[PDB]
Parts: sequence; structure tokens; C-alpha cells
Amino acid sequence: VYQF
Amino acid sequence: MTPASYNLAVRRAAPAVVNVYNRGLNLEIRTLGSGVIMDQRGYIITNKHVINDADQIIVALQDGRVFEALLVGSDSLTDLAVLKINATGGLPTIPINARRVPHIGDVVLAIGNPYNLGQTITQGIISATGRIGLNPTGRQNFLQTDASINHGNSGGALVNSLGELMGINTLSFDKSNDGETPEGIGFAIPFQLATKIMDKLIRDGRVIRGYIGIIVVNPDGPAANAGVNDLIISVDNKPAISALETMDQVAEIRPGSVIPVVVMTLQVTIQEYP
Amino acid sequence: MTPASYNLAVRRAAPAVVNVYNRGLNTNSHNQLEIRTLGSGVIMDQRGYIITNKHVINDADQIIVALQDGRVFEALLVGSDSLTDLAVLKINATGGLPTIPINARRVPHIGDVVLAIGNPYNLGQTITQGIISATGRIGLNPTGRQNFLQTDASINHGNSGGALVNSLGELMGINTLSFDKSNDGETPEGIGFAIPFQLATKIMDKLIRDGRVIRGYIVVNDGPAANAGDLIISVDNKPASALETMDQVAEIRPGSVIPVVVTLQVTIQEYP
Amino acid sequence: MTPASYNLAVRRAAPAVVNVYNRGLNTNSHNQLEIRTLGSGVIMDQRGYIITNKHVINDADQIIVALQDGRVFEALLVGSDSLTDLAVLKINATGGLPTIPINARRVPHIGDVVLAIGNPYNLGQTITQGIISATGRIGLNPTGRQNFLQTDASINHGNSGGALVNSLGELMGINTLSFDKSNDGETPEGIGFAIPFQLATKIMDKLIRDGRVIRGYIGIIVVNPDGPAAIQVNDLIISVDNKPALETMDQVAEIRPGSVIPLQVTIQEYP
Repeated sequence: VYQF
Repeated sequence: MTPASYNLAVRRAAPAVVNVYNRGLNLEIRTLGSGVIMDQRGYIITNKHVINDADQIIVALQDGRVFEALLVGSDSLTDLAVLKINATGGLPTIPINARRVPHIGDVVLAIGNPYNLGQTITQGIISATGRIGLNPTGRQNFLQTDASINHGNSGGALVNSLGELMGINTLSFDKSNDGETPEGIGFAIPFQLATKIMDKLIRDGRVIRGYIGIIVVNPDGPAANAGVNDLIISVDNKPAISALETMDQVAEIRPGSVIPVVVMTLQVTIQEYP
Repeated sequence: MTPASYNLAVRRAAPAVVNVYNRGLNTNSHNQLEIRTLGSGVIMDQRGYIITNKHVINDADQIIVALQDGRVFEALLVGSDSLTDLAVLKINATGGLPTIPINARRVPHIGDVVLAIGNPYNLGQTITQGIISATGRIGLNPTGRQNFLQTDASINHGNSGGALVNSLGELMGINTLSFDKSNDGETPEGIGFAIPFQLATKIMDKLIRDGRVIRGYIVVNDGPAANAGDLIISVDNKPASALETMDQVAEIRPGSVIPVVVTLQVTIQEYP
Repeated sequence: MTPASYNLAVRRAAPAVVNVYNRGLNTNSHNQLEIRTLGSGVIMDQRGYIITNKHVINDADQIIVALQDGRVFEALLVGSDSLTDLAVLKINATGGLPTIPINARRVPHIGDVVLAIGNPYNLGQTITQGIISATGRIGLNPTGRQNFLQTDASINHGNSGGALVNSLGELMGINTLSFDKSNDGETPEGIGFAIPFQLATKIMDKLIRDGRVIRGYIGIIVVNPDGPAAIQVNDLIISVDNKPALETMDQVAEIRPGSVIPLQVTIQEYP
């Protein structure tokens, strides 16, 4: 789970 | 018999490691560190935190030469910086083997200038690979090593027994909220990442990352403007299997570039990471 | 040319070293499971027996074992031993387990290269390198008189219970404590202790079998000796150091009558 | 395959490394002698001479030496030198002594594996492993016109005066001190210093011979009271004792007091  | 020694790695790699002085007007050395000469042009890697807010940056070679260095650029995210100095004479450059795969338990040598005592070599191993480091928030890749790292070692070289660059020493684990003292916990930026970042900094004067403001989707972002709970199956004509591989792909894409984002086809315009 | 490396020892041994977590039910107010402390452990054989330190798992409401291959188990506490600070866990594993390499004939020597394998500060499995600094060390405390390997491989909190191995990946010891013993607040560097693997194995088998280490209970400075009736020159037909003797006493079963020449007939009793 | 090991260096050198105890008298009422401080030393030869640190035996009323074979000995202070923090001792009742391997032809190199042999916190004899980190260092002190080996072999209180040997067991140096303090509250790690074995051998012989280190003084290449030179300030010395002018101040030290050399200067012993 990430933010990009 | 002869004495067991890593002086070979030392002869090969140490000449290419330099003392870096961050001077600020008051001029006076505000901080210091190390750096690695990467190639004959005079490009030098170091840590950003070493050369932050410097009014003048000085580089010193083990052979005695000193230089005013130009700040090519830097990156907070990786805490890397590139410097430049111009040498008519040859320069020492760090052995690099881009095919070498660092292994856990490989012997390494930390080369730097601890407490400004002069160049120091210390010996350990690669304790671990792929470490987020000190900050869980920070999503980076670090080599871990028990080679003794101290103030002054940042920006310097970590090399194997052949003298090949394995990483750039960034920081030591010095702290606990409790105040317990860590021993043999040190980190370096992997050389392959350090090389990619250096080339970017040389070209653009900064690291230009792709941002798409977002595989299951969980303001004023590129995605928001292109048109939650949406499923992205393809990004830029590349199958979105893993979220980690895609966010790496996004980063790479140059800002201003328009790509097809298929979801169960939108035209998104990439922008710089803020 | 190839890089000098102890990766071979890492490949052989590191998979059998596990992360151990001590979790409590009365640690938060909501009685939800929460880590109270953590450390390391070493899978010893395929049945699921794992060695760790007693201080790692003391007073735990749940013990968790995490393998490097991703698997997570709740462990049973088989037994522990204050005197050596060893504990034995058991996980119920299917599909096989990594087990630590053991060479029962290997004699550890001073100056042998060693690798400490554990989970310092919960950063994930970490390898550190040093040598065997000494052998037969009492450790941090003068009482107990228990054998320790000393090593300068960097140990930190989280390494306890983990493995110390040689360059062949052979089990040399169970890391127990880093020497943080300065009432000066001067900081010791490269002083760490491990329980020699021969001892650790012997303790394990005793704990596996009896659920606890049953121990029997030279100038003498309601006991079996008091009831038997001074300079002891022979105990159980064995010439009487005080350290080797008291190790003899511990081995002898309770209820066994032996000759104590000083000739008295003593009846050994289990220690409490 | 056999386990990688430096036990060969241990077997060869460790027996000749001794535990040293500095005992003073308590005027304040305990009455008897007590340990003031402790450390290590190196048996250099069969006559019973032993190198150690001066700060380890300073102000002792009695000096005890213990060998790893068991034997103990009262020790005679032969001499000491503040400038190098070296001290020589001697132990009688020789029925054969373990000695430290020396190779006067061995040149120590940066990156050489080394073992520090000592008695940390009186735990007993301890071996730690590192490499030669550097050479020609001043250390953690004002310049003394002398040089140090740097190592990352872990050194602690109790290591002072003990041996730093290579993988063959050859004396590389005498461990003197660890790095002490930090600018920002970090804890220095893997910064230790030892006296190069060559310098240690020179000082030993001088101490054995004269009971002290006799040094030439000239009260002073650009010159920057009641001294031998008193030559004027700003004067440029091109030649001293018929030799072209760090190397000079070492040459002065060597010259004997009372010796006149080319102005006609008369060397005097340093105080």
C-alpha cells in the first residue's frame, strides 16, 4: 500500500 | 605466510574518497563530511545533509589537492548530493562494478573522515539489504552494515574486499527514545541507486519524479483532473500487477508527459512530485 | 577474483533464526495483545523445538515466532531455566521447518570468526561479524558460575535468543546479553556473551524431557549434607575444582546415595 | 572446509599478554593497599621486561603482573615516559617466560587485520578483531611530535598497555586509549589508538638503559627563555648538526645533552  | 589484510581494497578505493567541508558565513566550517569521486569529469557524490545551506563547499583529496566545488544538485528523498570540481590533472575515481550483486555477509570497508581525524577505514560486513532505514515513513532502500560509522563518515564510500563501491555511507543508528546506544548499526545508500540519482542530478540539476496523485484506488492531482475505488489494470500501456513496481514506473515518467490509464481509458498528464 | 564474504554461513544458518515476540493481555487497558518485549530464537530440529532466552519470554501471555520465509506461529513454552537464562519453545509446524546447522564435534576456539544472527531493535534479521573473544566466562553476574562465550560481534536489544555461528554456519552459541554493565555510564564496546551450544543443547534436552532443569542439591564455608553429618576430598568416588564438582552434584539424580569422603552417606535431593 | 579463524595469532601472542594492577595505599582509613586502576602489558623478551602504559602504573605503591598460565609477580618499575605514555616493568623469578612475536621488518599497512589483546573491565583476557584504520595519527591529544596507529578493534578500560597484533601474531602496537567524547552527543564507535611497535621498542630500550627517556632540547624552517638557542625569532634554520632542515625535532631529541652542534649551540636535556 503506497502513495504515488 | 603473510598478514591477512584488506589493504588492496584500500589502495584501490581510498584515494577516491575526499573530505567535504560545508562552510557558512559568520567563513567557518559549519559541518563536514565525506564524498566519493565517481568519474574523471570531477563528479562527486555525497550526502545532502552534509552540504545543506553551505555558502562554500570545499573538497580535499588524499593526495593533497583542494578545490572549491560546485553544487550540481541534491535530493532530500535519498539524501544524496552531487558536486563538481575541475581538474586538469587526472583524478582518482572509485572502482565500480555495475554487475556486482552485494550479498549479506560480504566484507565491507567504510571510508570517511570521522571527527576530522583524517581519512579512516573501518571493517564490517553487509548486515542486511533493502532496509527502510531509521524512518518507517521513509520508503527507501538501504544497505545495513556493522562497519563502524561516525560523524564525518556521511557521504563516503562503502567498498567490498576488491575495492568496488557497495554504497554511500549516510548515517549511523545513534538514537532511541529510551536513549539506549546502538552498536554496529549503520546505513548506506546502495551504489546502484546512488548512480541512478547522480545521473539524474547531473542532467536536470534535481531529481524529476512523476506524480499521479493516487490495483485498488483507496486533490487537484493529475488523477483527479483526468477523471476512488477504481481499479487500475494498466498504466502507460504497462500491466499494473504490483503497486510497488507501478509507483516506480510513475516516478520515472517525465512531467508534462501524457499516458493512458486504463481502469474498469483516461488521459492523465504527469506532474512533478511536490 | 570474488569478494571476501561470510554469505555462505548466512545462507546455511540465517533461515533457522526466528523473530520472537512476547505479547501481553494486561499491557494495554483494552486487553488486546501487544508486544511487551522481543528478541530472537533458533529452530533446533524439525519437531518445532526452538531455543530462546528466558528473559525474552518471561510472563508472556502469547509468544509469537516469525520465520524468515514469512510464516508466523504461536509458540508453546516448554520450559525455561533461570540459571542459564535459556528457554525452549515449540511451534506446531506443517510442511517442514528450517533447522540450525549443528556440528557436535566442533570445538570453538578463541579467535574463530563468528556471525551474530538476530533482530536488533526489530529492524528485521541482522547479521553482525566478530570473533570468539573468550570462553568459560561467568558473564555479567559472579553467581551461578555458568559458561559463556564472549564475542565482539555487535549485539543489541532484540538479538537475545538468537544464533552465534562460525564461518561454516555452524552453531557456536545462543546470544544472551550485551555487556551494558557500566555503573560509570562509560559505554562498553564489543563485549557480548552467548551460551556455548553444547550447554544449550544439554539444557534443551533436559527441558524437553522434564519441563525444567532438575539439579541435584574443598573447604566447607535441613539439607542433605546436614542430615549426613570440613574438607571434602572426594564426592561420589570422584576427586574434588569446586566448579566441576557442583556440576557433578547437579547431574546426580535425587534419591541417589553417594559417598562423601571428608566417609558419610549423603542422599541427594532436588534443588528448589 | 575449516572455520575461518585468527586462533593462530591467539596461540602465538596471547600467552605473553599480561594483566597489570596498579595498587596504592589508602591513607583514608582502609589502611591496606587497593586497586587504583588496572590494565594490560606485553612481555617483550626472556629477561622479563614488559611494556605497558604510563597512566596505568602512575602513582603505584605496588605493581602486580599476572600471566595467563597462572603465575603472578611483583613488578619493578624500570621507567616511564609521559610524552609517549609508555612504561617498562620487570619481573624476576623467571622459569621461562612467554614472549610476544616480533617482526621488526614487518611494515603495518592500512586495512591489515589486527587483534587487540587485553583485560577489559577485568573480565579476563579478551581478544577483539579489527583492522588498521590509519597511521601517523596524533590521537585524542595535543601533538607530542609522535604518531599512532588507529584501529576499530574494540578497546575498553583495561585494554591499555596490551598488545595489538596482526593475523600472524606479530606485535603491531601497544593499545593506549579509546576515543572519548562527542561534539553532538553521539557515542564514538571503533576509534582506538595504539603506539606503533617500532616506537615502543625504541622507547623501551631507552628506558631500560637510562631509566628514563633522555631527549635533546634546543628551545625553539621558520623560527616562530634561557634556552640553548637563546638564535632570534623569524630566523630561518636551513641546517642543524650538518643535516638539511618533524624530522628535525626527532633529530634533536636523539642528540646527547652537552653535545655542541652547528651558531654554536649546546644541547640540553628536556625537562
